[PDB]
Amino acid sequence: MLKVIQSPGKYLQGPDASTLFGAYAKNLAESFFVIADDFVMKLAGDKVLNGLHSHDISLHAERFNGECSHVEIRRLIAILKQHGCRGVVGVGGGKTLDTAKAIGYYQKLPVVVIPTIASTDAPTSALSVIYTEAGEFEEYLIYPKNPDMVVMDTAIIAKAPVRLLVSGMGDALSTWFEAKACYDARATSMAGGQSTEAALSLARLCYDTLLAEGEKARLAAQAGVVTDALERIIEANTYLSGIGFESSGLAAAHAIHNGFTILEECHHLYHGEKVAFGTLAQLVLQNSPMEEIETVLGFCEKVGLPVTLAQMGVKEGIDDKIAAVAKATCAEGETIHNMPFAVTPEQVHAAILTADLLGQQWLAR
Amino acid sequence: MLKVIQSPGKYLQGPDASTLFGAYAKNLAESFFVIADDFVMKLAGDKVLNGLHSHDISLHAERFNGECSHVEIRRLIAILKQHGCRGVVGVGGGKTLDTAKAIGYYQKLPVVVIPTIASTDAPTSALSVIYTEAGEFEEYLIYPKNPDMVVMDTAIIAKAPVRLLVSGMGDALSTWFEAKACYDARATSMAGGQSTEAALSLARLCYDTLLAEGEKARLAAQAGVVTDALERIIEANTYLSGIGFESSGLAAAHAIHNGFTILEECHHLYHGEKVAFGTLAQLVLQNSPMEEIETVLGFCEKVGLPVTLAQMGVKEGIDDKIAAVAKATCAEGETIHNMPFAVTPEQVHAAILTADLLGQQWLAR
Amino acid sequence: MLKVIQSPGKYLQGPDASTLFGAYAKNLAESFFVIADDFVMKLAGDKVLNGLHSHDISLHAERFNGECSHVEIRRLIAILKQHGCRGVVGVGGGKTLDTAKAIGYYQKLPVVVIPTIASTDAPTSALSVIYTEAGEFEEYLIYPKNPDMVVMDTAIIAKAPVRLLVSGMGDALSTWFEAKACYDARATSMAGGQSTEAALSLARLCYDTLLAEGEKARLAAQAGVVTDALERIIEANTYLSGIGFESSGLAAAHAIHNGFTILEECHHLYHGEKVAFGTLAQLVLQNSPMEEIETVLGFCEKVGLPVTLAQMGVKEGIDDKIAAVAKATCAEGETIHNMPFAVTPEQVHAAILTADLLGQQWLAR
Amino acid sequence: MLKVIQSPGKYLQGPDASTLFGAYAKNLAESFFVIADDFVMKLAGDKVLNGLHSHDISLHAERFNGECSHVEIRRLIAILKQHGCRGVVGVGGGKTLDTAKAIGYYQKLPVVVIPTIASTDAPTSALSVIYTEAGEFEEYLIYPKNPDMVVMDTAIIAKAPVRLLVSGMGDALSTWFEAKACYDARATSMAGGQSTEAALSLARLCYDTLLAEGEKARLAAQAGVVTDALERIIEANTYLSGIGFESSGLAAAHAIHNGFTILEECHHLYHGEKVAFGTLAQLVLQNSPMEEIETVLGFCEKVGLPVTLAQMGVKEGIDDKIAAVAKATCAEGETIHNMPFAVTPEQVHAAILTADLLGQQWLAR
Amino acid sequence: MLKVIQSPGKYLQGPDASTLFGAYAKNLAESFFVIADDFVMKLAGDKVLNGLHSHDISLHAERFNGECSHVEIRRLIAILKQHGCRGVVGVGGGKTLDTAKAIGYYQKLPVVVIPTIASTDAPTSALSVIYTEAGEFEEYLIYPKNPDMVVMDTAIIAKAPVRLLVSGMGDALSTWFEAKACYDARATSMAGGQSTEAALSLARLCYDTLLAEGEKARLAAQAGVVTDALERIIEANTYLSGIGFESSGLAAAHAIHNGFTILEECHHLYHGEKVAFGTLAQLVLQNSPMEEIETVLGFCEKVGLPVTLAQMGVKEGIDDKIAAVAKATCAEGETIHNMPFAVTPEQVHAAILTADLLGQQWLAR
Ligand SMILES: [Zn+2]
Ligand SMILES: [Zn+2]
Ligand SMILES: [Zn+2]
Ligand SMILES: [Zn+2]
Ligand SMILES: [Zn+2]
Repeated sequence: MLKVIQSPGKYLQGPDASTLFGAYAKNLAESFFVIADDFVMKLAGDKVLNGLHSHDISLHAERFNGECSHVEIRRLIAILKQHGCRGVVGVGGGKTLDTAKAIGYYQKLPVVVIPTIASTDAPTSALSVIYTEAGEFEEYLIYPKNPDMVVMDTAIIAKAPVRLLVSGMGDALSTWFEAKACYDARATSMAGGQSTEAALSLARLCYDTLLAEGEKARLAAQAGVVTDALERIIEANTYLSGIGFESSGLAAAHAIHNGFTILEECHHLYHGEKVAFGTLAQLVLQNSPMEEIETVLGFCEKVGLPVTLAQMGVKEGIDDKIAAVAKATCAEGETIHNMPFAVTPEQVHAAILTADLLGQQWLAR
Repeated sequence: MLKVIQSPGKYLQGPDASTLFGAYAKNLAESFFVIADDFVMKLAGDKVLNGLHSHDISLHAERFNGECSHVEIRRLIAILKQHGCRGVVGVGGGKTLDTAKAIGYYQKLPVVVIPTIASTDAPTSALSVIYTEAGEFEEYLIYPKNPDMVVMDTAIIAKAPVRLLVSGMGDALSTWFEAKACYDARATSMAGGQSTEAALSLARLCYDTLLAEGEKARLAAQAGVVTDALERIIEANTYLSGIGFESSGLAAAHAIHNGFTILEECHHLYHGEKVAFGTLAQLVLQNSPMEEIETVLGFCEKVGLPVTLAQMGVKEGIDDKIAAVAKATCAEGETIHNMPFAVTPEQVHAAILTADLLGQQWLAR
Repeated sequence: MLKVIQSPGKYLQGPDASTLFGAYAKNLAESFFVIADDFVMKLAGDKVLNGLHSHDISLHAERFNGECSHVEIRRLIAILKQHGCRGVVGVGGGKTLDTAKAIGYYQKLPVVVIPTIASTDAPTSALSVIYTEAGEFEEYLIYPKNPDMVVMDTAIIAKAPVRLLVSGMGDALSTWFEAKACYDARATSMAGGQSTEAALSLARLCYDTLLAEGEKARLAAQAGVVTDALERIIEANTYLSGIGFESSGLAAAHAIHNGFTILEECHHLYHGEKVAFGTLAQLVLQNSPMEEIETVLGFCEKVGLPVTLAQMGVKEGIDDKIAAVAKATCAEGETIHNMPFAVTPEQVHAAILTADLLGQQWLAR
Repeated sequence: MLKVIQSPGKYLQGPDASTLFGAYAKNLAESFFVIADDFVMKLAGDKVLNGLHSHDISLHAERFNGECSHVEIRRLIAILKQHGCRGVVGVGGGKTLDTAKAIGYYQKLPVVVIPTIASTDAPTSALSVIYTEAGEFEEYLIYPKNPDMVVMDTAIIAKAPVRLLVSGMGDALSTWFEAKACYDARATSMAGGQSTEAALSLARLCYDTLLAEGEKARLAAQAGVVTDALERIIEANTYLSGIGFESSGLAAAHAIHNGFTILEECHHLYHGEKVAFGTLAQLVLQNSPMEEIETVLGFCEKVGLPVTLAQMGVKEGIDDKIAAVAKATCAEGETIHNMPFAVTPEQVHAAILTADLLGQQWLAR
Repeated sequence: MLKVIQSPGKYLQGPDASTLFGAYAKNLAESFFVIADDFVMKLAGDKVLNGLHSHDISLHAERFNGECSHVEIRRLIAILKQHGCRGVVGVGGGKTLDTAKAIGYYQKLPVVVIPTIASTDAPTSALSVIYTEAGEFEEYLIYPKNPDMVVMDTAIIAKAPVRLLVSGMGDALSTWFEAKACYDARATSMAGGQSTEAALSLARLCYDTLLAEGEKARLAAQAGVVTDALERIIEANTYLSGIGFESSGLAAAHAIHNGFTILEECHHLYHGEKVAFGTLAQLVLQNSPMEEIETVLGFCEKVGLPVTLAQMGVKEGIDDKIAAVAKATCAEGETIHNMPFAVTPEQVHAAILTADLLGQQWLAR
């Protein structure tokens, strides 16, 4: 088999990156179609447009309705065509960025993504999560190409609610364990082959960076301020975790996250918070040693990530609900079959319940 | 002298093992005489019979009265003869399994033992503990042959009361210390010679597995569920501890257990719980270092095993009762004379009292 | 998803074990059919018969023609039937012992094997290598049952040519690496399921024992004498390696050994010598680190095992011959498909040639 | 300079040693003059006499008035002469044993000392502490010869009040630090020269034994019972500490002990308890590292030895009283001048006050 | 079950110790009977007499005939009686010192031993090796009492042939291994009981001192000069090894030494040289790890001690001669039965031959 790794063409990160990226963007296209929701358009949109203008780039800004749907994509494409813009910029959260990727794909245009929050590792991926207009999940669009640019303005990201950065560390904490499980399993990644050592090494660096820098970063983020620990964690959360999942692989943790979406009590939790618990379930599943379980429990408690079912809103009917979560986890096509051993709905149910009891004892010690 | 190790022919372990063992059983005999108490016959008996039938094996199931006595053996043998069954299956607890071994021995038939609980290391041994009909101990029957098969259905074992699995870890915790004491003493085992390195290595693996996996297993067992930590502990409790005691040796811990049976206050405690304290007494007896005493104390407290006389129901008249326990420990034929130094009833009394004080201080720290 | 481990009922080892095993044999049967070639019958046959007689066991000794063939089995069975003997004893090398196993299987009788040489790990297995009368390989007979007894007289084994004990260490050196490769691959063993920790632990102990004791044992064996290092190595070579391969698994090393039997220049080499080189090829195949390659190279050179193609008699036409060896290694049903990654005839050819170059450089340093 | 080490001829230790030492005593003399106070004469005197009689040794037992004075020595000598006894046995505490040494010295007779308590390291020394009849210290008599026998019956010693054994560990804890300070200083010992490595090594073993065995011993002593930890601590307290101080050297700790005898508030404390604090003062004096101070503080707190002035009864007028203790410590002839650096009454005052503050903080943490 | 340690009253060591010991000797007796051979009487006798005279001690010097025989003892006693001397001094080698001990024993007098060579650990022991007038071994006289003084003049010892100091290190190298083997075996020592930790600790210090200081000392001894490495080795060779063997125990090494005295080819070797090889045989016998065998081989080669039979003069008829040496080693009453396992003449033969092969390979590497 071939080893494959993919990457966005360029990844930029630092103070004022949203006003400094024009130099590199100029070489991608002579004009850009910029999208954002109204909140983000007023916060960072006006600065981005002024900066792109200062490098002699023609722009048309347009409002995003808040959902990454096929209808919304086609509506914005129609406006893009009318103006004849040669690139696409997305500014804001996950749904905005994913819509910018789709527009770039269908129009064969270069894509710039400018996350204003560091809460997922989606920004670097050649992936969009497609929703209906009502907000229910529909499908995944996997693209041949990653975004041409990823721009992380850490002055803007620092001022976002601390909870979002913590959810980002929860999403990133899973990367080493799922990557390493795919590596041991010889499981294919989204890149299309086995893992390179490069991708797996960055998966591991992600994890060591969270342990080294996670707490120093969270406190800087709490204050609303930019330190080099936050810079390291933003890179961990975005570039290291992003290359890690796409080119090394997903496994149990993210399958269990998808299993938990069937319970409405978990809908108040962010993507990465559920993944943090799912990682803990994966550790019990692959029988990681106790001091490894304790470092992850210790990390999660310290930063504010859920280590028990109760912290995820599941308080009643546990046996039946976890059985249902376990079945949906092991559904055909799910990433849990990338584990290097046999997984059954019984053994995922087992892992989730034991993980919960490990987290209860830990919080009560 | 010769080095000797003995083993059951085959040891099977996993989910649904009680319905999957027919493939291997078919080669031992064309028909089987299956025994169990009424509780166990309804819980796991009907599945075992259906599974054996599916591999074309003729069966007659018969009720076990609950005591491993000579009278009960002879009653069941008489029924076995009437049906002409070519093998014996025991399903259930210690007394049921030991009766199946005796029947197999006296009739020269192959034996299958199917423990539904993982609370002792007896299942693999060529040993039966014989009782009177009233329930008083009578003698030990040591056989030339181990059971031909040992089948551990971990889905059934997981659902047993957690206390039984913990008592099993208490019985297993003694194996390394008594094995190693017989090895140092050059003391003969039940196998009939000195210890092989194989048997001693498995004795040590038993101990390291308890420390590594014991807590993760207990919580899975608490939830009623099967994890790979429980699988490791069930193997530790059954195969590793079983080969360990029979082919490496018993020593102080089990002699002290036998010493404690003279006190009626200890009759509510299970075999392995008393052995856990007896192991602690052996550590003080052989003067193991403090951090070794602390790892065992720490293990016992954490899982729920007695580290003090009070936790074993001995609250009054301590000096006189421990003196009597000390005398009965050093009785002729007891395994404490396998220690690599001189033991007297005074020095066992000493060890028990000091161990108690070590456990009090530990629980109060 | 069952874990399985199998074992011979009893394994005996020490000085004069061939004259002391009657105590345990008496409980298996009241009479024994003893087989050996003429060389072995005069060396150790007369002592074995006198010892069995001293424990009141009836015997008939019969001559073995030197080949483990279906014809030879049926000839000896016919004589066994005429005398009405209730057990089978084999004394001597691999072909004698394997014929005793077959006789025991087809007649449903207990089996005692008494290896006079410690050159393979076959003695404990439920396996016979069947040959034609001319000496060409025909098939494998895998039995449900292991030998009931394995008796290792280390006074007799010590006096055998040193080369045979060294070939035994070469066969045993492969056990950890193939076991561990099956464990990582989740590959089924001859026992019939996944590996227990017991079997894998003994596989590892085999390897550590060779490194610790291998040189001290070889020199004792050179002198013709019994030390406790030789006792440890005889156990490593027989019990530890035997449980290791049968219940943990075979993989690349033994498949490559089978690949080399197509070259007539290798026919002068013993089983375990070819396995030692095959293990080296497996290390390059699974990309073990250099320090691990160097410990194995260092061990092999020191004891006298081949680390280069030239030491195995392959001097000319290397590219074509190794290509043919590589194809036969990857034949359907071979144990190389138990590796935890994709193996092709190209990558086995690659590994063998690189291993050869590693061994040349090592010998010339 | 010469290196010198001295020792008692024989040191005996174990259960029932006071009734088993007759075999060795028989070779020293054909008759013995035995002394003890009335309490000790009834407790252990009658057994000792019966045991000496059983090895055919003539005896006269005589009462000791309780003080090691010149008057008492001369009174007992006069009675010894009247009976014509050829040896001397002392049974009991320090003052009894020291009087037996003096009698042996002045009469040129062999000496046996039988400590019934393990609270000082005096028993092995060629030293007697001479008092007036009223109980005030008078002088030291240093002898050319050590006791010919030292007999430690650990069954009798175990039953003594726990506080005495703890005071013995306090006296012994000083041995390594004062020995090592004399070794570094090249200071002469009572043996008469520099330290041998033997004596210094035993000084160090004393210290490591207290840390390893001190707590296990104290609890056995609390219960009134004999374990091998108590045996190790009795040897540490008596033989290891005894050879340590006499043949390696005393230094600051014991000088400070002598300094504290000027304060009447300290008269309720035993010799070794004051030495334990004096050792702590020596650590601050020689500027031992913090983790060394913490291991000694930790040891002292755990066993029950004073780490503060208040625990020694000094609660008021601290500055003036410690100044007076500091002057008396640095008096001409004191062992503090064996330190490897300049000591002044100011720097001993300093050390004592800082040590006190280290002990307060430690107890309050 | 008593622990016993014995010692000489005082041990002196340093430059000019033979002229400085009078201070301590004066307190033992008012006059001394001094013995030495003519060589030693002229070398160091005249200085010793002048020094004893300077402390006002009356002396009569008398010539020693060179053999420690009953006849020689009785001849010198008769002269001692005529002069009425109150003590005994021996100056010179082993036979002189042992005769001084016997004279002191039979006359009930104090003993001073002044070894002019550091080649054995006999000087401190309560032991004399008795010979016939012709020089054949007769018996051992074990005394109740050790020498009252042991005086080591390191200026005199330094000038002795280097070979003698090296033989002393060979005798001392065995002490830890035989002591530790008696400790593990719970074997009684010459002191009369089990080992104290003191005696075993000094046994170990002996061994660590040889490895640390042995080479630096040998070169100083080669030059004829006194360094502190030589002082450490003289103490190791005399005090540490002496307390080690007498109060901890002898085992295989010294039994094998006694076994080798039956071969006339070994009569040119000194006591300790044969013990060095015997220690190597003990390592193979107890199966010490390879790295430990290599440190001892490395030490022996470096200093000049035999590691092969050929270096001990055994070149021909090896099998038969080593068999005879093996039988005489295992004779009833020999110290090899203090090993913690079964020893047979076959397994000592085995160990000696394998040790030889280990030493050949080592010298040829
Ligand atoms: Zn994610
Ligand atoms: Zn048990
Ligand atoms: Zn093989
Ligand atoms: Zn003191
Ligand atoms: Zn010696």
